Amino acid sequence: VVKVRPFDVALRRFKRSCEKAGILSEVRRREHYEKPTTVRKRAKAAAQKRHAKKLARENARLY
Amino acid sequence: RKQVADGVAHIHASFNNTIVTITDRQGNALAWATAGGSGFRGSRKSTPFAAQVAAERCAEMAKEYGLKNLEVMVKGPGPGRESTVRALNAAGFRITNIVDATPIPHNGCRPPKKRRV
RNA sequence: UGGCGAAGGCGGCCCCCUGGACAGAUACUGACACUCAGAUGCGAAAGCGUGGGGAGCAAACAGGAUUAGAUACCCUGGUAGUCCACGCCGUAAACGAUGUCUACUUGGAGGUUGUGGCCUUGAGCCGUGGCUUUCGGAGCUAACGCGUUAAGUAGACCGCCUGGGGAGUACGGUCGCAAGAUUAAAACUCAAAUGAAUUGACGGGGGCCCGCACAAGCGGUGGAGCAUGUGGUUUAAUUCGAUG
Repeated sequence: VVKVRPFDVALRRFKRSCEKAGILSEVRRREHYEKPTTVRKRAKAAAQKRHAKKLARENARLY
Repeated sequence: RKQVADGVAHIHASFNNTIVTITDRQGNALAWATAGGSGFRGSRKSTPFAAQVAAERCAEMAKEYGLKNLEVMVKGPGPGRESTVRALNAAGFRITNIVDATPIPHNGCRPPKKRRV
């Protein structure tokens, strides 16, 4: 929700007011049924990648 | 025609088409226009620009009722979200409020199966 | 990569009934323990019975596309099923592919849930428990890796393996309404089957780059008549070779 208080701002403010309610995110989640197993598999690989990043990104000479 | 000045634009941006239904504030329809009735078909319906035209076509049919101020209720994930709203500003209409009206179930019905395309 | 549960599993909020875990403190019992053949119970989803319910989804099925075909993938529909009650079934990559119990053996970083102290002198800091995640040391391992939550060092007990196919099949028994489960061969056949890792090649995997590779242009070929070569055919012979 954005009360137009110029329009160009208001539509950008709108576009960021709906990012933040994860609206488009949510529609794309609920377009097709994610089977619960697949949901978890994604979530593990997410966590696993996130860690395996940070770990080696603390191990982060080059030249 | 009952002349109305304050109204509501309901943008329905599917991934396929985009519909624009300009109503009074009581949600009685006055005008409607659709990307896939405003010329474009198949691929090109699902573009911002087709939806823009829908909005334009609807706008210049909403002036019969003499509308001036609209609130924009943008409902869905489609390409014709932003473009329709621009096409209402750049068609005179003062936009008061830009609501998102996308239906979000609070876990509800099992969506259709995934496309093994 | 929060929590709880033996595992399966468990997600709005409220109440009622109820199991387990954990911590602190004091008191108690006095080895009452550990493991378990057989046995018993629990056990995802699908399925089965009876009776309900049936929004959404969707085996089957129908139609539409795609295609050489398309009994598929895609689209439009759609029934059983999915949900409830009460039974049945007893199986899953039921997985950590890792039996249970016990003790011992360097560390680092986290999460979570108790407890004590300090000055809460200011959200904190320091102890002390439970559970959990990750990285690694020794050691172990074919390697990959495991690494105090061991795949290390030992002990108790149980389960199980003994080349690949045949075959988790046949027959018999048991169990089941059925589906089928469970127990479980042999003939015959092969000289392998297999694990991990290595180097390549390949991928309608990823990233990054180059060439008149494409794009941008310009002029051609393909069409005509001739020239020339090849094939084919013809010929007594149309010598032989060169063939993306």
